[PDB]
Amino acid sequence: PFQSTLWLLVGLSVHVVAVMLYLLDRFSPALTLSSAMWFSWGVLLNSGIGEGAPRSFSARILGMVWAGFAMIIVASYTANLAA
Amino acid sequence: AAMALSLITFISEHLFYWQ
Repeated sequence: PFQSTLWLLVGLSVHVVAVMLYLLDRFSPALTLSSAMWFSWGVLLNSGIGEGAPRSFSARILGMVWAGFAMIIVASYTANLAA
Repeated sequence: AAMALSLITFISEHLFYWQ
């Protein structure tokens, strides 16, 4: 259901959005960089690896909708095979 | 759009917390 160009673009999205967490974890007015990679990877893959609950509103406000990004992308997937 | 609005919130929280 996907093309070659799709994977290499959604794949690079997780890391470019993961790094935004760390920048928002070292200027708070309790997340390490390694754990941030796990939390970003986990939600899309729907797997309970470690614990990646972040702190501060700004670092969290991205986490509000980041999980929702997993919804639409996966949702369209089942739509294709039906179609 | 959300990540663009994310930065403003952090700045507003940081600036308000400064004073």
